[PDB]
Amino acid sequence: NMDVIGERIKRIKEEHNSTWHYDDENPYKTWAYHGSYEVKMINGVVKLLTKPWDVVPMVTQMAMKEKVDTRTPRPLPGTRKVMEITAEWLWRTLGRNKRPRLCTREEFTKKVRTNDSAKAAVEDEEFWKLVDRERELHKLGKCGSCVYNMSRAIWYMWLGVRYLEFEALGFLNEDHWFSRENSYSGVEGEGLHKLGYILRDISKIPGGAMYADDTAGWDTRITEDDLHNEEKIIQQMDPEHRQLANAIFKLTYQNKVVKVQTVMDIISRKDQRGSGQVGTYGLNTFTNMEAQLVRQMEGEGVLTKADLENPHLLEKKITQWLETKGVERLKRMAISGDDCVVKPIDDRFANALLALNDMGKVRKDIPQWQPSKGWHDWQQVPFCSHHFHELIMKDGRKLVVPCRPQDELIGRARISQGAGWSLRETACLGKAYAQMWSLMYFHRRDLRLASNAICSAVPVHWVPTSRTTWSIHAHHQWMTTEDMLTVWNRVWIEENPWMEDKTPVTTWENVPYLGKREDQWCGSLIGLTSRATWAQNIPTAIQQVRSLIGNEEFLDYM
Ligand SMILES: COc1ccc(CC(=O)O)cc1-c1cccs1
Ligand SMILES: [Zn+2]
Ligand SMILES: [Zn+2]
Repeated sequence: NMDVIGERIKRIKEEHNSTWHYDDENPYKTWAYHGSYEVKMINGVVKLLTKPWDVVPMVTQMAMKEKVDTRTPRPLPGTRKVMEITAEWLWRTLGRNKRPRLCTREEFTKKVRTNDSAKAAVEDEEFWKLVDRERELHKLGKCGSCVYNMSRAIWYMWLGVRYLEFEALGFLNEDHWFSRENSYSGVEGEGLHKLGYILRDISKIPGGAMYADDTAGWDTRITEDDLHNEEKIIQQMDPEHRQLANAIFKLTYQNKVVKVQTVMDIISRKDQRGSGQVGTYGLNTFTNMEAQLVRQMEGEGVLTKADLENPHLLEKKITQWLETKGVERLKRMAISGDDCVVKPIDDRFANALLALNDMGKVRKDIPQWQPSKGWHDWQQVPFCSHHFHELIMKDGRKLVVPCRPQDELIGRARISQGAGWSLRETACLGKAYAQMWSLMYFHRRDLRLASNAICSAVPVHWVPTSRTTWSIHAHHQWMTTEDMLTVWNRVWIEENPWMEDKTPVTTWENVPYLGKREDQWCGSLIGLTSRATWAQNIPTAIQQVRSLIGNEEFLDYM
């Protein structure tokens, strides 16, 4: 407990003797509580061009820690042994070609410069002076200011913890440890437009149905034994790397210290996965790959109830399975953090639930012991909030495209993140959404129409700025004034490894749509008269946005 978190606790209070106090009205039942202190937007351009959706309930809803405060029961001793054998094998596999290394002040600085007031911090030497100071503590096995959150220079300590963590564990991302070529199951770096193609290739593998069980609150199901297993990566590091990462793991993951927001409460605990942390996506991916391997082993009858209970379980048959089949079983999977698709060798997997529940990874909204439902059509599998469609172009070439319910797309575009922003900033975010729809959702009739209308309305030379999304699967090819059909050709033809025939597409009329039925099943208002009204009267509202923006130069895109 206190030897490891105390310095961090003693600090923040001593700073906040202004308003520091205990409370017996704190609602913390499984996190340790230490104390507290007092401390205390619609996009008009897109809205006007999406009138029929003013109505729509999901659109109205988007414009407008009960599950975190639990304990996860400790996995059985056989489970713990299997997790351990499998983690060591996975890490050795992931490191077969790459070596871990430290990341640098320069790498991190160049990252900040191309992604929120931190830029001001990374051009101050005194920021790096505090990093150096905290790093020296870390090397001694201590920690002075690395705390998690759920113009006061408070912000330097926080950004400094993130650099320190990036320095010690960023190589998992920076060097693509979970790319599909290195990890087999991973998809990091692929981007949304490739995930569908990956699922289709998984469908070609012989075996059972395709399963996509999502976990109830994955980050809260990360156990002390999972953290122990994630940490075995340090055995592959150079001694000076090993020191700093051991520091991150022991003192920032296996022992966190948090603030929640009128009062701010500061709180600690020894398991679960922290909110922000740079290592969160890679370590979730790693542990999901492990858990699904273990579930496949159970599926194949390699692991039984008695094995999970057994404190003296023999390694040899786990090792053998892993050594002779592990890589093949990884190739049946697409795993991105807590998102997984698994195509097991048969459907016994659907009822292989002993090890999955015992490791804590309890599926959401299903009784613990009901068999999983798998899909026999890869186009029905959900993954990373999407499903994916095979489309036949007029020239007979096939695209695989991402799709999700249309009101979610329109409802996100209709929201401006932040107040005070000027019409030009609001027009430019709309263009970013409009052009993202051009690149990824061009196959949705209404979104290609709305996209054209928004781009008809904002100056053709204005550059879209600020992100449409934080997803790790987004490459933001739409943040540009390059012609969108040229980007479209680059993304879907030129750089498309699943597109053999490189013949460019010269017109949007040869960019296909979903079939009409499927378009309507996935939310289209096509066929509704109010949609046909909107479509007829769209040049009017375009003109109205032009006349408020001013006498800039516009292009028509209808
Ligand atoms: C997996 O890709 C996503 C998942 C979720 C979301 C919604 C959101 O996070 O804002 C967007 C995306 C992407 C849109 C465009 C390229 S990725
Ligand atoms: Zn620290
Ligand atoms: Zn769809």
